[PDB]
Amino acid sequence: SEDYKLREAQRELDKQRKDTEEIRKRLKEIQRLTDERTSTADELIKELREIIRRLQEQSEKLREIIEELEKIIRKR
Amino acid sequence: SEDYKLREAQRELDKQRKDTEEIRKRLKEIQRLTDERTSTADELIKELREIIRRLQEQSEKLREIIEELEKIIRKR
Repeated sequence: SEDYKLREAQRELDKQRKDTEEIRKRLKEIQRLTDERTSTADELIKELREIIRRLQEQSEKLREIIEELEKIIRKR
Repeated sequence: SEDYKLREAQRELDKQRKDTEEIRKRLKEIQRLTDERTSTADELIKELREIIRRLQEQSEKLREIIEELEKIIRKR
């Protein structure tokens, strides 16, 4: 069954890789705005708080993958 | 051999669990700075930049673990 779970771990890891890269890109965008001085501090803060939330989510996804891999090792 | 490599992977997963907790703690800290609003967007962006780098590193290590478990499970 570990084969099923390992495939799941792989699929999910590929998804967070892709999701995290999108977050990085958004952060680049925010850096651009900051440098351009086109947004208010409040506006910038709002977008940064959203980045933080997205990263917390990605962190949790990795935690779950780790948990599953440990189950695999302990089972197989 | 395999039992050896399984112990290796588990040791690495233990480390990763610790790294995840650190990432989680740092994101909380960064969120708190956002609230104080005693910091610049550049400074906040720098700290988030570092979190992303750390997640990417974690991700690549998990990818490695999965590949080695692939080899074992393939055999099993």
